[PDB]
Amino acid sequence: YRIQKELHNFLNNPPINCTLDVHPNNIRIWIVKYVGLENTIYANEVYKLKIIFPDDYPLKPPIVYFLQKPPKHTHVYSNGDICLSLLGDDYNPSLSISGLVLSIISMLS
Repeated sequence: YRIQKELHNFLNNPPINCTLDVHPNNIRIWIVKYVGLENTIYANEVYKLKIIFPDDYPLKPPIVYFLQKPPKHTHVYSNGDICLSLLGDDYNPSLSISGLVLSIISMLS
């Protein structure tokens, strides 16, 4: 139910330079494509973010990581995992997925 609300929000208000795909056989998995913003070190490079909604979503945060190859960044591990407080300790269950992705893009930029 909350996933459908987020889907509307994301499609209607997608983060800058992002487009959405969803898994055809799993309503709980999204793949976000980000094209690196001009005037940042990732300009024109394509990165893909996998988003998994756990069974306890939204009280439990979505799991979010970059597909291979991930952007080279201090807060992105070789396996694409992301070190970001909003996804962990500072998670608020009212966070929109669109805003989560925009915060990642901000972190990268």
